[PDB]
Amino acid sequence: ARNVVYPLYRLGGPQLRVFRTNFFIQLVRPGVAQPEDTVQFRIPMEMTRVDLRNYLEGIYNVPVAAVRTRVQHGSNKRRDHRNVRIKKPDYKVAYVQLAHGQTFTFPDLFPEKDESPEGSAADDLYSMLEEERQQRQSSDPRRGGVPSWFGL
Amino acid sequence: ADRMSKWTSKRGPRSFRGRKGRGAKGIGFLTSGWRFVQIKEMVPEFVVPDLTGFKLKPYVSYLAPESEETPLTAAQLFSEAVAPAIEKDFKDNLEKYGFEPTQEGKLFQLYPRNFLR
Amino acid sequence: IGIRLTLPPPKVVDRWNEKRAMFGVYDNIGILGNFEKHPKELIRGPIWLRGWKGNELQRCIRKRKMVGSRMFADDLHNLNKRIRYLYKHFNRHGKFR
Amino acid sequence: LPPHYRYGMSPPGSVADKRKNPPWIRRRPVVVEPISDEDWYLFCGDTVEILEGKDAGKQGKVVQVIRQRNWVVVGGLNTHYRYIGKTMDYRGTMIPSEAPLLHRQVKLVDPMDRKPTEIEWRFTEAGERVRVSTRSGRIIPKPEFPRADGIVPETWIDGPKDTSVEDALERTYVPCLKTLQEEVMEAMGIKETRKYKKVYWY
Amino acid sequence: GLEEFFDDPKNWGQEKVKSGAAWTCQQLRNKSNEDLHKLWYVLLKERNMLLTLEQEAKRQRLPMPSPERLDKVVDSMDALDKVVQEREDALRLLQTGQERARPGAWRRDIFGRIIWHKFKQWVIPWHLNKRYNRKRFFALPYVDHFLRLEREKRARIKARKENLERKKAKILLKKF
Amino acid sequence: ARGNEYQPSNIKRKNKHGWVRRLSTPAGVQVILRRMLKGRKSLSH
Amino acid sequence: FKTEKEFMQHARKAGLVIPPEKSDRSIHLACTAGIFDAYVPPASQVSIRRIKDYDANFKIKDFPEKAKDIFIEAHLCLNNSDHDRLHTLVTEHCFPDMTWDIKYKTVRWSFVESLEPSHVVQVRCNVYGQITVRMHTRQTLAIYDRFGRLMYGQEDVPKDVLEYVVFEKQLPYGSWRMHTKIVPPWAPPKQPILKTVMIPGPQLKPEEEYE
Amino acid sequence: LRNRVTDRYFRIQEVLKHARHFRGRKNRCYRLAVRTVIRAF
Amino acid sequence: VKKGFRAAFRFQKELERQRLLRCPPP
RNA sequence: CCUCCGCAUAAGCCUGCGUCAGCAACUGACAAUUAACAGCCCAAUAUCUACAAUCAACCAACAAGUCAUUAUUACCCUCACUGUCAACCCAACACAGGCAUGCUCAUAAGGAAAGGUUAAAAAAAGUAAAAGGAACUCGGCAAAUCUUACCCC
RNA sequence: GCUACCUAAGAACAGCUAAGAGCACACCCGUCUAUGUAGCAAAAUAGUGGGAAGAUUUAUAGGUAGAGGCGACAAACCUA
RNA sequence: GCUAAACCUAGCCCCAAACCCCCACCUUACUACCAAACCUUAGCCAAACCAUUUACAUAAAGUAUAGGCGAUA
Ligand SMILES: [Mg+2]
Ligand SMILES: [Mg+2]
Ligand SMILES: [Mg+2]
Ligand SMILES: [Mg+2]
Ligand SMILES: [Mg+2]
Ligand SMILES: [Mg+2]
Ligand SMILES: [Mg+2]
Ligand SMILES: [Mg+2]
Ligand SMILES: [Mg+2]
Ligand SMILES: [Mg+2]
Ligand SMILES: [Mg+2]
Ligand SMILES: [Mg+2]
Ligand SMILES: [Mg+2]
Ligand SMILES: [Mg+2]
Ligand SMILES: [Mg+2]
Ligand SMILES: [Mg+2]
Ligand SMILES: [Mg+2]
Ligand SMILES: [Mg+2]
Repeated sequence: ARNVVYPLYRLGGPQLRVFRTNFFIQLVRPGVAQPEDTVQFRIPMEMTRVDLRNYLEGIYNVPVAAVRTRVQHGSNKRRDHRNVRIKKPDYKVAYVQLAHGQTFTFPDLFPEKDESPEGSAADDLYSMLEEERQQRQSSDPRRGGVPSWFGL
Repeated sequence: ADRMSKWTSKRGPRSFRGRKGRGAKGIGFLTSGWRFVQIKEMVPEFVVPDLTGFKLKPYVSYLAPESEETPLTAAQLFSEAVAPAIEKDFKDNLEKYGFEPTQEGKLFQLYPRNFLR
Repeated sequence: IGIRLTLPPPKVVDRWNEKRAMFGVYDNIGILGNFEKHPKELIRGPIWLRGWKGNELQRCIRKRKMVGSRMFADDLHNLNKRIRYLYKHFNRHGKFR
Repeated sequence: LPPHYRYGMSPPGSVADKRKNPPWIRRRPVVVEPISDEDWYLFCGDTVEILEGKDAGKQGKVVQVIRQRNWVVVGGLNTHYRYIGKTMDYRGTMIPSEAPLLHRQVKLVDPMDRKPTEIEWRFTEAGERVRVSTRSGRIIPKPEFPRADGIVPETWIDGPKDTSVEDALERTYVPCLKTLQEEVMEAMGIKETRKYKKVYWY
Repeated sequence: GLEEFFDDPKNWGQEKVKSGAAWTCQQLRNKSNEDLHKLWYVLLKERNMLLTLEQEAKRQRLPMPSPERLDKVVDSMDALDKVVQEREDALRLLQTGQERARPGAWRRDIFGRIIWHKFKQWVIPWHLNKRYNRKRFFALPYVDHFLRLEREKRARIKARKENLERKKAKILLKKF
Repeated sequence: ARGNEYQPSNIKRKNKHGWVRRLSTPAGVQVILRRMLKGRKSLSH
Repeated sequence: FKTEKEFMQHARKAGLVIPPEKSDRSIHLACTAGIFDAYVPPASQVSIRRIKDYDANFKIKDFPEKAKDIFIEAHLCLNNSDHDRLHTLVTEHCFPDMTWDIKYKTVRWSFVESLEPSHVVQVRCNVYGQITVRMHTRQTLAIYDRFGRLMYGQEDVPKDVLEYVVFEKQLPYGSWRMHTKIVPPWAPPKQPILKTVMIPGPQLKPEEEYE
Repeated sequence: LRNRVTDRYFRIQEVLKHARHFRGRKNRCYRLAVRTVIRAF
Repeated sequence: VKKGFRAAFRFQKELERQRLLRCPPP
């Protein structure tokens, strides 16, 4: 857990136990080509390598074999109108490499093409934003700019 | 010459970038030859229950009724947990009612917090 | 071009306000109130010039003496510097002697 | 949102509001008269009547109440006309978009007399705080709006991740003098023969 | 399995996923400590699912399918964190009477201001702790001048805030 | 020739102007105390 | 941009994740996107009860005389551009289709007496009653420039127009207004304009040839 | 600034109306105009 | 904003003379 | 066609020419630097440590030197944390300057002096020159070629 | 953090002739000339020159502070 | 006719009243955890230099006194 004091361990004491795990986790699609067994997570800063092995095998029951962490530096090069730097936060990235020869491929969340077509009636409103865009009545150049409302 | 940026572990020379780490908690110690001995008991072990057959889902249905906020005060927790066990032994020491003065022999001490979360 | 283009919103002044219709009442509370109160006891303002008129040096001497024991720390230093300056101006500079 | 933000017809985090209120504008603040949080009497759904300007004397419902500027947006009334759908070559289509009305320019209407009436918040012996008109002592109920979200409380079917009412209200709490830590350790069944040696706190 | 980090594949790309209400604080106060312990690892497994979909929607340059249900589970995990902490502080008042879980004392650092110094866990006692004894918790006679100036600087900011508030109320009675 | 007087190093920057050397002496706590009274964002290096 | 697809494909590619947000207030329309059932000019008494169910005082016989005063007063407000008066006589499907092309030019439309009395042809029906009425009238036109020089139609000669003006009424405070004007495919062509027009062909890149 | 000048525009035009038929910047710039409008009088 | 009224009134009447020297009425 | 440079580490800086989008490296969204290398070490109490280095062998020294334990007690666990990007730093700048070490000593690495034209003057840098060879000048300064001799300090 | 000196513990110095030796790189310094003079540069570039196994050059950390420091005395240097 | 012009309310000043205010952080601050504070202010400036000296409710009173008996206090 995070933002708590840890109880101190003297030689020969009880086991440290977390009961309600404070910190989240999120697995990300890797931006570079990676092996078939390596799953990439986004770890909160105060969470060790061995705390992720016990997290995943304990909560999700996956065979973690090797964990490798690194700290990503968010850029402090972007400014307000006040010319003050805006720090994108640092985040710990961890590369969980699965055991028993297993293999993970990141799924296609958001399939790009849903059924077949573009758009009609998602929820009145978008009817006039289409049925006058096919009823446009583009200006005939033979008319030369005269308004076409009058039946004369 | 920079002043306003947060002094993180990425910033100093080699002897500076080792000593300061991020907010991770220590696990063991270093001995001679810079060899790290990991202590097993300092590693927090996730007490995870079994969720099989559990019937509480992460959202509550909108058909559920609403109520009034009563934060659990010390008087309410006394009146439910203790006060009937007082009355059954009053119509017939306080350490028989869960009251423990000293917590030196106790594992989950309440003051100061010996547990985590 | 320092002149405004639209004429400003009209200043409506109520001449029969509370503070205007009853202005001046009890300024003669001495001479037809059996002299129990002076009219200098009717003026409300700072403590060090409730009924007293002086120039700028005599005002800062009086402010330092009357209320200066409970003045703020860099308002007292701005006042001590002003009396130290107005002493040198009134006593050493000027045309007439 | 910064201080002296200027509220408008759009919600304060929309992309059409961030265009109008970018984070560097210092505009003049609108002076609104301070209505207390209990003194306000117009809600989303009330049958009101317009007094001043265009559509004076017409009665309609209330769609929005922007409370930070004492506004009431009556539906379909006090309208100007704007175009939406303006592309590079198409002109867009015409829509009667409505203007907001201050609460001084709008009076509540009895659901029986159909007249603009004044409102006093008379306490009643059954209902603790109900609007009561002045021309006659008719209670005007706090009406039904649509909802806050797309909830529609009457029509609700659960999914596989929403709990039922019977699981949400089953009182499993037997209150004792043990913590969540000491109650799980006896339900899970973990032993600890080790005792916590006393540390110094200073 | 890693499939728990995503929802059901029939929910993939539907851009509106229905969800119930968040757990209020009063509904959690009826459940036992074992059931809130088991509800916590239901909501945590859902919060890791929605934070996964949050980063994947940003990576796919798309909005959320439902960004309303992430803020419901965050609301249910602060209410569950508030119920278990309420039964924590209530039992603290019965067993030992203390108000805060961590010890501490009102101290006064070198800058003369009164801080609340939260205590740390150590192994040796304080009188022979070499690092702790370098931390001085007293103010010397040069600090009281800067204590006065900070008191009057706070007094000026307060008197500006009170005076401005009355000048706006005179504008309101003018304009109405 | 001149102008390059600043030859940066983080050990030496912390050892002259850091927070520890300010509070090491009584005349440098007043340096911090004038920063906090002025309202500076960074009171030391 | 050109379309709504090309905006979202560029807002995706630029990284502009714009959130589709929910609001309680909706756009409260008062018209339709055109005609309900498109009458084709060379039995619908259900739709006259569904009009009478909400209105409860309405005669189908009186309405062609009402239809003329809606039609004539709408077209006299083009001679002055009284846009606050068109908005009560003409729905917002018809108001951009009779005013956007005539901005920055003056029209001197004038009504002389009709040839045939108007008569209702069909009736159709958060519900919108809709009435088509046939008009065989006699009108003049004179459309000008910004500069005041005549560009369409002579001012004195009256012409013969055959019109089928679909009317509409929202069914609490709305009245009968012009909604659209049916132009059949067998209609004779309009009066030729006074100036000559050039029409360019394809604008050819040097690699593209004319076939 | 308790009372600063609000009518300085019309004092400039008292001089600059006499300089309208000059050459250069003497017909526009006030500092150059008064040394010639005086000298023209 | 220089406070006052008498100079803003005169300029309003020197604009109305220039509005008739730029556009004289019939 | 240039290279007296380049590539790493140290120090410094802190995302600063990766993807998508907007004279003829900026903004916005997204993504990456994965430890074995390097940092981060050491249970006490005593008690040990005269003979340099230099191919360490001959010799030859003075300035006299950079390198080591045992006794008994205690001790049985293990691989956590942090750095890891770039065209980069200090010089107000995309500044002919400043910048430690290891290798390559002309390159396998790294680069482009010319926006286009014209072929004036003056100016800068260079090459060639009849006959003469210091007549120039404060002075053989500069350039080109190499030497003699003597004083002052 | 430049610089004057010191301390700690480091590093560097090809080749050729035979020792605060000679020729000579890297390096350090700046004799003389020319360019530059709001410049590439708030002291530089190009050529030439002085030392380059030493009283040498140099990276790193520390120390001495203005009634003073430091100084192979130039009344130098101590953030242009 | 471009550049521009104009604007009024953000806020502030002076008084009166009332005596003000989870986690990590003295080691390289924002780092979970190991064998000691008190010591006259000076000088500009005035004295036309400068050297003793030179200000830091009302009324008595700028009085008594002080002072290169002088500036001044
Ligand atoms: Mg690492
Ligand atoms: Mg240096
Ligand atoms: Mg420079
Ligand atoms: Mg190459
Ligand atoms: Mg070039
Ligand atoms: Mg050129
Ligand atoms: Mg020439
Ligand atoms: Mg010759
Ligand atoms: Mg001669
Ligand atoms: Mg000669
Ligand atoms: Mg020469
Ligand atoms: Mg030598
Ligand atoms: Mg030599
Ligand atoms: Mg020297
Ligand atoms: Mg000398
Ligand atoms: Mg001399
Ligand atoms: Mg003097
Ligand atoms: Mg004088």
